[PDB]
Amino acid sequence: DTTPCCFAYIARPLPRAHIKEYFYTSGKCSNPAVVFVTRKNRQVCANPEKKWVREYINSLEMS
Amino acid sequence: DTTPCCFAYIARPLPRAHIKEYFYTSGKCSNPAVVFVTRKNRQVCANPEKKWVREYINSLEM
Amino acid sequence: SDTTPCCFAYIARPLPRAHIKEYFYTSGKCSNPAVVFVTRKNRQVCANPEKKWVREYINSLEMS
Amino acid sequence: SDTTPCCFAYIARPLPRAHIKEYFYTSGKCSNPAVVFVTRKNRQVCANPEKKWVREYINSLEMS
Amino acid sequence: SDTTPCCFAYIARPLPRAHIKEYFYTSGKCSNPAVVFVTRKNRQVCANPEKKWVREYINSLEMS
Amino acid sequence: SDTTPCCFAYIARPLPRAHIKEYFYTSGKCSNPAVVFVTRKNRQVCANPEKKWVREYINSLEMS
Amino acid sequence: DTTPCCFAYIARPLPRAHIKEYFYTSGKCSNPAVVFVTRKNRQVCANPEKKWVREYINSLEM
Amino acid sequence: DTTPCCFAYIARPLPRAHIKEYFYTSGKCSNPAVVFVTRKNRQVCANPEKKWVREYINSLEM
Amino acid sequence: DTTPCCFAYIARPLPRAHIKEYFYTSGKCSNPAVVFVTRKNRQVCANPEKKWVREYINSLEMS
Amino acid sequence: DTTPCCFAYIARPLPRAHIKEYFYTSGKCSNPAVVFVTRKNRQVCANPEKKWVREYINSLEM
Amino acid sequence: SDTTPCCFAYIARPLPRAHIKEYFYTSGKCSNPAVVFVTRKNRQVCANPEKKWVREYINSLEMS
Amino acid sequence: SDTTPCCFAYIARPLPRAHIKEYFYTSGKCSNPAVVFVTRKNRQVCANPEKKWVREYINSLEMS
Amino acid sequence: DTTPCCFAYIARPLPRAHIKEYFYTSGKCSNPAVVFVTRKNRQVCANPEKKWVREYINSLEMS
Amino acid sequence: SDTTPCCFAYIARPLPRAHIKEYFYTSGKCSNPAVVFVTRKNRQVCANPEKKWVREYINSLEMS
Amino acid sequence: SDTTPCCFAYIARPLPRAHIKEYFYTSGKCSNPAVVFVTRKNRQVCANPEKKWVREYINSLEM
Amino acid sequence: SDTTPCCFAYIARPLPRAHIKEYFYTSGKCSNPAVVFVTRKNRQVCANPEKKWVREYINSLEMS
Amino acid sequence: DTTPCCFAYIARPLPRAHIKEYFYTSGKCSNPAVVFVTRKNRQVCANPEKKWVREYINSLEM
Amino acid sequence: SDTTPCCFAYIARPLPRAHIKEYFYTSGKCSNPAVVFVTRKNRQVCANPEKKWVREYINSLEMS
Amino acid sequence: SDTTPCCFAYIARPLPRAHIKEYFYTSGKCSNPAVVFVTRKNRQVCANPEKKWVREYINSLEMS
Amino acid sequence: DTTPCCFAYIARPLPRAHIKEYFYTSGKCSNPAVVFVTRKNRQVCANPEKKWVREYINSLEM
Repeated sequence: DTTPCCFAYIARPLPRAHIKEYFYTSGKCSNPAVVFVTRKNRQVCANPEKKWVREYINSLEMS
Repeated sequence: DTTPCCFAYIARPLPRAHIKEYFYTSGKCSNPAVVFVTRKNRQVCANPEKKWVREYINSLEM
Repeated sequence: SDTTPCCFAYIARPLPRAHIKEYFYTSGKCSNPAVVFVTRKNRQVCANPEKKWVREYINSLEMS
Repeated sequence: SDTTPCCFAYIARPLPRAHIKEYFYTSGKCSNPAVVFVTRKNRQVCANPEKKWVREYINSLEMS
Repeated sequence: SDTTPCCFAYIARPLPRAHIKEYFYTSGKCSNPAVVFVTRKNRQVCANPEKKWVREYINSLEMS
Repeated sequence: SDTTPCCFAYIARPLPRAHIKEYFYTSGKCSNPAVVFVTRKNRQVCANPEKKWVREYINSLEMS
Repeated sequence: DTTPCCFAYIARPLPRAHIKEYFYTSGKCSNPAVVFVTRKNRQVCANPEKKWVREYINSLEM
Repeated sequence: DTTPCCFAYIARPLPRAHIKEYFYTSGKCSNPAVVFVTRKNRQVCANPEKKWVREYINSLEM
Repeated sequence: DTTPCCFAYIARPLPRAHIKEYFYTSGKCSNPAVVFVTRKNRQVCANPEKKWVREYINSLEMS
Repeated sequence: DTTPCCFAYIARPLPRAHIKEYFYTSGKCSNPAVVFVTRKNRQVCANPEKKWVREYINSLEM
Repeated sequence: SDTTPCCFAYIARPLPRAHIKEYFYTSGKCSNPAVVFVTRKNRQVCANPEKKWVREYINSLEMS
Repeated sequence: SDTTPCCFAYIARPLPRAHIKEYFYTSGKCSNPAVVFVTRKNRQVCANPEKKWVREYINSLEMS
Repeated sequence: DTTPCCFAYIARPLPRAHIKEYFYTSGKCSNPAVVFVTRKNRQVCANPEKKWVREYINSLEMS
Repeated sequence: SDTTPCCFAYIARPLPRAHIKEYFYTSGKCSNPAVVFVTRKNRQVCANPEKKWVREYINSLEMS
Repeated sequence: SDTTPCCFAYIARPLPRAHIKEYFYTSGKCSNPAVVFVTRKNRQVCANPEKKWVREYINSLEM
Repeated sequence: SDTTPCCFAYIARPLPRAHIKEYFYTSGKCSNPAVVFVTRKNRQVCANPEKKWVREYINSLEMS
Repeated sequence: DTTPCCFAYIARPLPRAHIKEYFYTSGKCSNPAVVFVTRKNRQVCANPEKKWVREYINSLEM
Repeated sequence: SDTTPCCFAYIARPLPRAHIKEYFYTSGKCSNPAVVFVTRKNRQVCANPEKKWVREYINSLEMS
Repeated sequence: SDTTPCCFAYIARPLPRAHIKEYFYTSGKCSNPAVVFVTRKNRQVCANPEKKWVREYINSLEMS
Repeated sequence: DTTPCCFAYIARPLPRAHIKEYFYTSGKCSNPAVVFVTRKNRQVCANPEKKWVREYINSLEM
């Protein structure tokens, strides 16, 4: 199939009450990034090295 | 095949009974914005930083 | 087209409903915010969002 | 062409339908709202929207 | 040219059709509603809408 | 120039066509409808519409 | 050549300082009228029955 | 033929250096008016009752 | 036919080498204006009260 | 019907072999601009203050 | 969705044409340009644009 | 349709000419000016104006 | 030379203060008529059979 | 000048051409149709339409 | 050498006598013999000698 | 003036032209065609057109 | 002085009640003729060879 | 009076000009062509046209 | 879930068609190209594209 | 059945506080790799030859 990637990152932090899923971009991707999924399946990318992203990652996985 | 964005924002808040879905503008464009799509598949963009836009964003998922 | 159409003039009498097929909004960078109706034979008509019949047509067209 | 045509004079007798090719509305910035018909040979004739024959022609022409 | 032509005199004998090139209506601001024919050599002639030959000429020129 | 020229007299002999430059009709308010031809040196000559030679000149001048 | 006639009468009285000459319509005309001609040799029609027209007629010949 | 008239009057007086000739509207039309013609044969309507129109007429005729 | 009018005035002066003819708006119009027509029959509106408009009027008709 | 306008100006000059016609935006417009139309009726906006637009204006009418 | 799909793996055997429904390109900003086919039941399979069989599909799908 | 499309990625390999149907430019408000080609079945592709390949296709297509 | 005639008659009688001279049409004419000339050399046709024309003729010829 | 001049007597010897300046016809109300020439010193001379030299003079004077 | 007046057209209505001042005959070399009357203000009128109305005026004027 | 002047006698000696101010022709109904000259003191004199000196006087007087 | 003569003879006989006197043309004349004078002293010429002239001559002299 | 004066005798001594008031010619039907002078007291005296004094008087009297 | 599944073992006996609901291809980065069927009970099973029965199932599933 | 493996390796080390279990790729695949599993069973691939992977492998098992 298709190996999706993302080359553009959103600027302001996304609301947490809407995030439904969390995963990583593939290793074959040019830029490593984080992909959030909304309650109604909207995907948006973000930069892993930034501070807000890691806190969202830990809060999603600690449940 | 093309990454749409918006560089002009609507002024008066759009009615809620018409909003069907919403998504975000691309990061590579100059201005980040929110795009709503109505029941008749007409797209209109708006500014995320204002209150009614965030209220519409929050209202759809619950 | 590098042109962003706009409208600076509002119609006076309400347009008949049996002809309206579509509707959309003017750009935000426009001088005057307005609503644009499109009839069954692709005729363009301008209207004022603040007026009552405009809200009635907007609500009636979207309830398909 | 940045010219806004308008109407200050209305026709008296209703024009036959076999000649009407298209119709549209005057601009909103116009002094008098009116309807403009265009014939098969692109001759324009003006008419008053408030009259019954004008709305009847609008409804009959816009459908099919 | 800000001049409003009108018609105050009607022809008596039916006009030959092979000469008519265009046709139009008088303005609404006119005293008497009338129809104006123009020949190939730009001669303007007035005509009576109520008569049969005028309506027949109008319909035959606008359909064929 | 608020005068309406007219014609009350008809010529007898047909005028040569190589001299005719233009032609038009008398006004409707006139007592006798007539045709007026104009020569190369802007001399006016009157003629009777009901006779055949007048229609012959009318038809011959209009096809150029 | 052509026998001019007149079927329309002017409404406002014409200024006297402009009138240069005058003549009458032909007898075969539908409506009898008076024809004045100004300094720029343009002819204008007038009604014989009114007083100002006959006074102008009398003033031009004297 | 066609009998021209005038049903709309201009507001600002037209410059004088352009007027070449002038004549009058027909009597049978609803509003009597004055018609000026410029050097490039453009026709413009005017009000006979106004002062500047009569002044232009007098300047052209004398 | 149709009785044209004009409700919008141009800002920058139009080049003179292209103007072919000129006329005035009708008296029945809401705002009196001047209309120029170019060599390719394009019509443009202008404000009579400005100096360049009347100067163009004088330059085209007095030649 | 609709009064088009322009809020964005093109950067690189358009090829002339494609230019078909040109006109101006309405006066009530937010930004005065020049509008070119190509051989297949593609609309392009342009900046009045630069010379290349004036060159196209001069070239199309001559 | 703010995700830009691309292709990092190419299929080897040419796909049958009777199943292909649409075709398009990967985005330019990804590292490797590729061709994307979509089957009638919306299964997407990637292919190499520089290959010979791909060009035949490229020309054949949109033309008639 | 209050959406302003743009393009931020350019294709690498030259496109076949027999498939291009129309062409236009990105808006001036765009971050990067680009040219947009459309295929026979409405597939959109981006390209860089400063290179020769874009002018070759643009000039050859407009010669119609 | 040219032999003038008169084929159309005026209806209302002309004031006498303007008439300076008068003569008759020739006998070979189609319609016999009277021709009045004003002080400013305006030519007018008249009807011999009516009373006002003969009265003016006699009043001018006896003055 | 409400007088209609006529001519009932025709000249015998042909008039010299070097003097003719203008020409016209008698009115239709005239008893006998004739041709009237006008010289440089505004002297009018009558002529017979049925004769050949008279017919030649009109054409020779009217063209160029 | 001088001018020889003649008459080739005869008037229809008899002229009133109160205006006639003098009368004479046309020359013998004339095409048509006629009588010429002259009014109080020197208007000349032609007449037919063989007709009845002329003879009474001729006889009455000389007496 | 219901009198038709004529001429039946022709002069013998050639007349000096320096006195003639105008000229015209005898009427057509006359027995003998002749030419009539008028002197500065308005005396009329007859002459024969068939001789050369009469045409010479006519041409020299009428061309300047 | 001047010697009057006659070159044209009248056709119809002149009425007798008006003739008052008569005399002859000079002998040096081209054609000898008779000249009658009316009661209002206007002269009219006549042909001597005709009978009515001889009748008037004899009737006046007897 | 239809009397034709003539001249059969010419004067011997030249006539003084200070008495001549008017001048004309004898008729063409006359046996001898002559010149006729008229005095201030309306007396006519005959003279020979062939002599110089007569023509000099002619020219001086007609333009003075 | 950035894991790329593969299969290195192919079934021997042809699988019943009435159970297959979907199908896809192995990734290009896979060591062995294969076809993957997915049953109604969400069991994934691989098969060899080179055999005929697999292509028959692919063709029958994508149309009907 | 299907034997999953890995053909792409992550670049930055993943935080350990989320990893709960781990396993190995099959030997028959082209690239041997280690697969980590998060607290909510999200799998991310990594390179066995690298130090951080072995550090997590040894630390979780003790």
